[PDB]
Amino acid sequence: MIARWFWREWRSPSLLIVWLALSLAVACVLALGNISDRMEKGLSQQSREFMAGDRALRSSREVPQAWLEEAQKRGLKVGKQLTFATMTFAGDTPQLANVKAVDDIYPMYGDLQTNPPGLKPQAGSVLLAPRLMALLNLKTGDTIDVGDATLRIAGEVIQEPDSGFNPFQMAPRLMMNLADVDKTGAVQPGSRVTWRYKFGGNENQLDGYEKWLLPQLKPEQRWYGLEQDEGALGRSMERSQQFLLLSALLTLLLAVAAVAVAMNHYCRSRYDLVAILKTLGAGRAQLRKLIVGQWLMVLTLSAVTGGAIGLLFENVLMVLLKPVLPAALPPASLWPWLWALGTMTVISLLVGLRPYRLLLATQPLRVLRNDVVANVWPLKFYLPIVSVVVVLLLAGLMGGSMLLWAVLAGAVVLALLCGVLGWMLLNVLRRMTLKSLPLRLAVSRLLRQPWSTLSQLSAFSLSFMLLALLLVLRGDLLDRWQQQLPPESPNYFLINIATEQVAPLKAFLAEHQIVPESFYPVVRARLTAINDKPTEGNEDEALNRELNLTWQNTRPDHNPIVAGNWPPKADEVSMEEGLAKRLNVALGDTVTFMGDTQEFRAKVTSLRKVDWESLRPNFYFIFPEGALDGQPQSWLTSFRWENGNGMLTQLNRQFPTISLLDIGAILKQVGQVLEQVSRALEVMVVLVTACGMLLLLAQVQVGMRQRHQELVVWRTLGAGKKLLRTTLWCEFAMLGFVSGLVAAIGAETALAVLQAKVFDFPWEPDWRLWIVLPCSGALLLSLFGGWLGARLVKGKALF
Amino acid sequence: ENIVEVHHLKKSVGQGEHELSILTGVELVVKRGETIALVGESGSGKSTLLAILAGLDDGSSGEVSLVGQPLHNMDEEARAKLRAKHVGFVFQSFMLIPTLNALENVELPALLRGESSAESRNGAKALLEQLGLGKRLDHLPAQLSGGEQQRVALARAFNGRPDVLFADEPTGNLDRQTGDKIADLLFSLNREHGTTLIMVTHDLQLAARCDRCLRLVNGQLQEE
Amino acid sequence: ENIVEVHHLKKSVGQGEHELSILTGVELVVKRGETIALVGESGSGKSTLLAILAGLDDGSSGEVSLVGQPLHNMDEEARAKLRAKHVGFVFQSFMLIPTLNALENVELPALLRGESSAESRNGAKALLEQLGLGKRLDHLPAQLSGGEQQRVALARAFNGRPDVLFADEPTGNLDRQTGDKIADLLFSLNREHGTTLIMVTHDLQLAARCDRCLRLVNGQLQEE
Repeated sequence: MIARWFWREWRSPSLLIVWLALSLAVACVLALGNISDRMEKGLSQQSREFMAGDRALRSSREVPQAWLEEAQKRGLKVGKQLTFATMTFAGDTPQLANVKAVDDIYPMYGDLQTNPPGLKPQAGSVLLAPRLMALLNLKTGDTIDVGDATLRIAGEVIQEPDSGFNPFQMAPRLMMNLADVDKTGAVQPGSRVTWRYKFGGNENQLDGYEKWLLPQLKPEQRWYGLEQDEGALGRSMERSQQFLLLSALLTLLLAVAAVAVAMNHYCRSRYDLVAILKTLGAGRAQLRKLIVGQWLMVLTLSAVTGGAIGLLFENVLMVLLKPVLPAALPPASLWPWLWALGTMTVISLLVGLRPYRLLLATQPLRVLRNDVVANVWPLKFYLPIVSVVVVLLLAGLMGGSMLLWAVLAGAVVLALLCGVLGWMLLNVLRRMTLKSLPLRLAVSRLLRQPWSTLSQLSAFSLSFMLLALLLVLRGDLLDRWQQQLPPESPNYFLINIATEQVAPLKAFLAEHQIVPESFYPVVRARLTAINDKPTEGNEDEALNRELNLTWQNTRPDHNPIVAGNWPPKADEVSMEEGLAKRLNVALGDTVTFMGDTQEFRAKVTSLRKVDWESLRPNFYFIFPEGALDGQPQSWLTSFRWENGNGMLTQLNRQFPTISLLDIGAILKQVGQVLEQVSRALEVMVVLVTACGMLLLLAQVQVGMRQRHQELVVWRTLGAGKKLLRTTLWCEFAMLGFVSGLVAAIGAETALAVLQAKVFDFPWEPDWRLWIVLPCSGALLLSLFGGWLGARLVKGKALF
Repeated sequence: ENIVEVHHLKKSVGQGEHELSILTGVELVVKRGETIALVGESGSGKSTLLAILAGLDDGSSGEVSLVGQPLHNMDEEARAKLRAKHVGFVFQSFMLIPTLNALENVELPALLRGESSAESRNGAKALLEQLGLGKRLDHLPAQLSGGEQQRVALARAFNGRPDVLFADEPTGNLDRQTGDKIADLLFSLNREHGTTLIMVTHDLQLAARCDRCLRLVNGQLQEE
Repeated sequence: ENIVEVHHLKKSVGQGEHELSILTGVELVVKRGETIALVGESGSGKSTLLAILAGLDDGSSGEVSLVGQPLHNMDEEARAKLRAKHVGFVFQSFMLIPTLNALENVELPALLRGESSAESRNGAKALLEQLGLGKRLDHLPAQLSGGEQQRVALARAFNGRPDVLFADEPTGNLDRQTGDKIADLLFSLNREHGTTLIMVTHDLQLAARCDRCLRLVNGQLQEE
């Protein structure tokens, strides 16, 4: 009996859409939370065995061997790492790459993933990232030249236990051992080296060694543990988690709106049904049991199907995101399933308790009077409680994350503004004459149904925000690269030059038709104290890295100076405006730097607005000329070239020590990374636009009765079947069309604000987006309208 | 035993000036086995009086005794259980379950009473065969004819054989031949069941079919 | 001129033994400008042959010709365009488009005729002015009253200057005062318009006001 009831009732369009909307909600939340938990489990197990221990020491210089011997005699395993940046040979094609020196002890925890597996860095052997092999057209078993040596390719680097999560990486990975590091001879003192020493063993010995070595820590050496290794990687992973949580929150909010409207309409339809039940003697207890059982059954069925499709999406995501994700990941836990089930059940309850009580308390008089409705729980009291519980739930999800609250509020306000702008566009379209009867009738129908149309336009506007932002990032970054030829604007960077090498390369610049651009004498030093207050502890990106310093006789070309005076004198330094604002640094302040040789001092005497977002040489501190002679004066410069690469090859052969950086190569690499994350985000956009499609189906389902009787009126009056079908076609096509124009306007405003305030590039209108996006929206909506018209008009039951 | 007793039932709708006192005192005693038909102009509160008769709502004042209980005193739960126990319904739009087959629609009251499925379905199929719907047992209501749907609703009413049967405009959406068939089949099936029935309709001959006909005139009942 | 011609019109519904002939042979001749009322008991299928004369569907048999076009001899689209070109309609609910205001409600059939927007607006506002509704032209149909809604529907019918008007119990939701005032209003407006009328009404005084009255009995037309 009840089985037949459920099976036949499940075919009802409103209940069916409610089930599928909950299925999509649980699917998206399960997939996103599952990916987040896989990330978190990966990072936790890695922090277990990235470290391969508990206490690690990082430095810009090789620490004394006495400390390592003390660790060894303390019954502790010592792991050696040395990160560096150099060049590799694709035959006669140089290419920048990041090398890492590791001893045979590593990996003493976790597992190393190579192609072939079970490889280690031996003498004469190097392991390389697969992307580099794709770029360097080399294969496993070949011999590649690095620095001043040629070592055989042992195998690929699938994933390393000490290889982090840096999607925006500038160089590939070159696993190789310390002995070969000394053998190459390309390693130079004071270069961009970083020694990372891990210590493993039992907790007490590690703590004792840490306490013993604490007084012997230079400012260039940081001691960290399992969770204390949070520099830029921690910020990147937290931002990724926040982004995925944002996407999940948006799509689940859309699902909440969809289920709200659909199931409210469903209960409105079933008012008469439940009234008939009550009249026939259905007690409150029996009716309560029946309705709660039906709700629980649909909840469970939706949960199961959503879990299945969410597993499918998780597999799709893990197949798609291979370039920016570790190849091997920890298995999913059962916690995301609990996340999904709890979220879906709580949203279902908080959206359905009012319809549940309406149905439970529906007046049986509705059998006799089709208008009498049980007036219980008025909105004036229902809305405050649901609003407060929703905001409390969002806080409990987030806590004190002000940034994501602000971004979510901005997104919602943007959706509302898109809705109101679309309504204004509809009104102005009506106010100009329409020769076509279908168009005028459709726009009148859109305007005189305000709440439905505004909600629908907002939903599609948000989905098309996402899709348009995707097309923006991809195509507009391509065009931005085409737009990446502004005046001056150095292209190729040259870092880590010794003083004696300055003259020949300049002659090289003087000989290969190259204009010598700005020549920055740069020293790498870490800020230790501002106004004698130690900066160790603050989570600023600049503090937790080697700050670059330079001195120029004349004022920088790209960098305007706002406050202070130029040039600063001895012990007087110019300060970047942005960092001074973010680090409460004013004129006359005191800054202390731990250099490679000596700790030096400076007084903040001038403020300059350095556009770090502009592709120009950017430095927070500019010292006076001849101020850091005691330090090893490294060098930096830049130049512009656009014809061939043989000059790069010959310059690299002339100077294997110098560090070269191609803006074009790194730009292309970040471009393909953006393309991969773009495929991920288009999967997300497919999901969210499916949710918006559900909202559309529901919002038209609540209008089935009114719309159907409208078509009846038109048929009686004399409107043709073809006329009505074209009316629906043009209606939905133009709704999608105006949604597309709204999305185009939002995207254009985004580009304008990014290119006027952030990137200061001249703005051009991307006609490609304006001709592709709204047309696609119109085509999809017109396909939907055609199906709907076939279901409504083609049927002869109109009379 | 007076199955239905009415004592000065006053009913008013609205507040202040627009408080439409539709009913200003009703006195009616219905003996068991009686055929009473309520008539009057449409919208004159005949539906309201019908609803208050079966205890669907409460009136401004008065005494209603259905099977000798004080309807003004019990809650909605007691009214519902009493309706299931002794009361059947027949509607102009016949309010059939849109998603259940005819056999299910006619066996539904028994399941609400919790009665065993076996004898309930035996009696249900027996009544449906008595209605000559042998080829429509599993048919959904949508693919049924108006007369067929009325027959299904009537069988649902007579499944439990209630003591009282509240019906309003049973022939509202059917022609004269189908209306006559449903009406005289109703009268037939009733006469061996000893069930008092209350019709709310404007048909003169249908009221004349009942042994007693009462007209509702400005809040009062008048014998005709 | 023979505005309406109907010969041996027959209409049937149902299947098998439950198949029923809604119309059992109807003949009818209606000239230009006549006021003809179709009387019949409730649910006698008046809507059925009203729609069949409208060209909304096809009857079982019978040569039916409207203003000289036998609707049974062309597609539905030609029937729809003939409807838009010549006939006007008045139903009981007035089906006033809630997503359109009164002025545009009157204007839209004139647009469907293919006429200019400006002339349609002029006719609509003029008719509303002579209907006393100039102060509520923008009012959405929800807040219009029953008599006002009737007036809006009548204006929608009469803007296109229809040669014939089919109306069916328009005052079914209205009281006697509104009923007879709108009755005389439409009778006038058509008599100065010179428009033929077909009237479906259970009330007999409307038929008495009409030039001719015809009773529908068992799908058969009888002169009254």
